[PDB]
Amino acid sequence: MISLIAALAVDRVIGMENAMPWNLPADLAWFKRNTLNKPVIMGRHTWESIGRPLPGRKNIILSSQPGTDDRVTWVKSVDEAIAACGDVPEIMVIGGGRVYEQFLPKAQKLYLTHIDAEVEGDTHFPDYEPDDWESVFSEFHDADAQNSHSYCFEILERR
Ligand SMILES: NC(=O)c1ccc[n+]([C@@H]2O[C@H](COP(=O)([O-])OP(=O)(O)OC[C@H]3O[C@@H](n4cnc5c(N)ncnc54)[C@H](OP(=O)(O)O)[C@@H]3O)[C@@H](O)[C@H]2O)c1
Ligand SMILES: Nc1nc(=O)c2nc(CNc3ccc(C(=O)N[C@@H](CCC(=O)O)C(=O)O)cc3)cnc2[nH]1
Ligand SMILES: [Mn+2]
Ligand SMILES: [Mn+2]
Ligand SMILES: [Mn+2]
Repeated sequence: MISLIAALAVDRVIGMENAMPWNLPADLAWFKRNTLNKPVIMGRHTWESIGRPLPGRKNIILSSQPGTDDRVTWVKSVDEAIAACGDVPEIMVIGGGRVYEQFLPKAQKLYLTHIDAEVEGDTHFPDYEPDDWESVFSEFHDADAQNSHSYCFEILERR
């Protein structure tokens, strides 16, 4: 099973200048809980944005060019990325925009955080078709001393 996980600001913005400008510790904790002990697939730009391997997960990086770090696994196509995960119950695709576009048609589940923040961005989550997806979990949180925007954790499953 393939799943996508992402945090979206207003208008589906996910990034700006290869960075995520906000800081929501509660959402990073949610990301960790839902990805730990699973393979994560990311594109090269997102690898560079994170800047290090994510511990406790098999890190698989898509790039058309040879890898430059043997602490992670490098693959050259979507099918190779999936194969490199092996026989696991759930593969987590962690972006960015161009990678999410390619894996969305193959995904059964979306883990989306909707952040009530306006962000100038240059990267968006794909414009998926809402009729294809059932919301099976949603949990709203107001802003607090640690998290400066309100946010909604949602899980959607392909109908
Ligand atoms: N808010 C969130 O949830 C979230 C999550 C992830 C990322 N982001 C943000 O998203 C932005 C990065 O997204 P992006 O769209 O620019 O880049 P991306 O999807 O991370 O990376 C694209 C790169 O991945 C490689 N790639 C993708 N598909 C491939 C394929 N089928 N075969 C081979 N290589 C492939 C290519 O690398 P080569 O050029 O080396 O061939 C391509 O240039 C950053 O701002 C980051 O902060 C946000
Ligand atoms: N909901 C969601 N939020 C995100 O921030 C997110 N980020 C990415 C890509 N970028 C990043 C950037 C940093 C870390 C990171 O430092 N994660 C730690 C945090 C642990 C914690 O704070 O409790 C990790 O071990 O996962 C993960 C992904 C992809 N999907 C996402 N999905
Ligand atoms: Mn092929
Ligand atoms: Mn198999
Ligand atoms: Mn806000």
